[PDB]
Parts: sequence; structure tokens; C-alpha cells
Amino acid sequence: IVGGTASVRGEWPWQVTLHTTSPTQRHLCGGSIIGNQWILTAAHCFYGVESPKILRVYSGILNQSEIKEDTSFFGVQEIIIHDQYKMAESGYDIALLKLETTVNYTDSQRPISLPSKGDRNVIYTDCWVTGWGYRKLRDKIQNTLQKAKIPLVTNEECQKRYRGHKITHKMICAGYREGGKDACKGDSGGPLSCKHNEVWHLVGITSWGEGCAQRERPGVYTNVVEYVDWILEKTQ
Ligand SMILES: CC(C)(C#N)c1cc(COc2ccccc2CC(=O)O)cc(-c2ccc3c(c2)[C@H](N)CO3)c1
Repeated sequence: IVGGTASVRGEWPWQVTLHTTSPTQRHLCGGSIIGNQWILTAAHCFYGVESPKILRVYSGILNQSEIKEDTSFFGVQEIIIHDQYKMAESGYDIALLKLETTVNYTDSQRPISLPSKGDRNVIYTDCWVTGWGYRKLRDKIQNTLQKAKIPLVTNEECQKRYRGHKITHKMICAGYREGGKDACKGDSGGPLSCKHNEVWHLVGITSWGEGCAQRERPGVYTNVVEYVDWILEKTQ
């Protein structure tokens, strides 16, 4: 996250850190708890991943330094990538991880609801992007989970900033005209969480963009509401 601030314990309890364990253990991407055995994340995170065997999902983490040799984590039973996925910029950048066991919900780990059925006309004005990603180019994964409030921009405006790409209604964009706040490497797969009537909803999945926090280059997110039929079918 560029231009964000440190989160505190229990602030974003649906946020998880997905680690790969070979050839080193490192944070790969973010994700969101959406059910007791289900993480919603970005398909592009799994490029070159030979199987779910090398993944670990950590929930209830604020600082990456908390993760030690005895820190509990969930194994991944299955990676479900959208059948239309090809590359992040084309869309369909969405994946489910089915965990090997259930997540017990606490103040530090609990699910986020998807955008509600019937809320098409809701205008989201309080959206936040979170993660352990870079705070600038050529950075490293951050220790403390960062947060930034980012305004949604219309798909029409987003398309004008990305004339070389097809911005579809399966994507949503968010960013400031002058840049300064955005997601960056290591944030993909995590949530774009929006609060409406004091309830958080998972409106976007961090997916792609040109650089990080550049002026007139908003972040592009998977528009979760357009995948509810797919999510529900896979998690039923
Ligand atoms: C820093 C650099 C090189 C630039 N520009 C760069 C590299 C990568 C590559 O990351 C991965 C590759 C394979 C697998 C997994 C990842 C990790 C990942 O996607 O988070 C990603 C982003 C980036 C991520 C999110 C984002 C934006 C850019 C937009 N600002 C809006 O949201 C930027």
C-alpha cells in the first residue's frame, strides 16, 4: 500500500496473508475470509504455482514478524481459478482457496460479506484497500498491515486512463486523480472493503494497474458483485 497508514489488531479481520513456501517462505498475496473454509483472492497470484502444497494461509496476522516456526496456519486443500482467467489485465482475476480445516471466528479473524443481493444502486463512498505490499517501487513486503482509503472512479473514467486495455463491468477502479494512495506489489488478492450502513462488504479484489499510485492511473479491482453466482456455486 502506497500512502497508507498502519492498521491495528482486529481492524481488518477478514484479511489474510498467503505465503508460498518454496524456494523460500514469503508473503505472496493477500486474500479475504468469506466463509469458514474459504478465501477469496486473485487468480494471478498463482502463476507458476505447481500445486496447493506450497501454500500456507495465515489469518489473524497484523505484523508479518509475528509469523514464526510455530505460528498456526491453514493448509490449502484446493485452488479454484475462474475458468475464463488468462491474465490479470483481461479480467476474471478471481480465485477461491478451500482450506484444509475451518477457521474459528474471533475478533482477529472473521468473514466479510459479499455485496448484497439487491444493492445494485448503492453508491460506495467509504472504501479501503489493505495489505502488506510495497509502499513505493522496488520496496519489500511491509511488516505491519497497511490501510488506505481510496475513492471509486467510474468505469468510463477508468477506461480513459487505460486506453490500451478493455475495462469491463467485471472490473472496478479506485484511485485519486493526483495519485499518492494505491495498492502495489504484494497487495493483490486482498480486499477493497467498503462500509455501508455500518457493515463492511467485499466490493473489490486488488488486481492490477499501471505502476503504483501514479497520477491518473487508478488501481483496477475485480468487481466482486459480478462474480456472486460463481462464488456461490463454488462454495455451495
Ligand atoms: C512494483 C511493480 C513491479 C510495479 N509497477 C508491480 C509488480 C506486481 C507483480 O506482483 C505479482 C506478480 C505475480 C504474482 C503475485 C504478485 C503480487 C501482486 O500482484 O501484488 C504487482 C504490482 C501491483 C499490484 C497491485 C496493484 C498494482 C500493482 C496497482 N497499483 C493496483 O494494485 C506492481
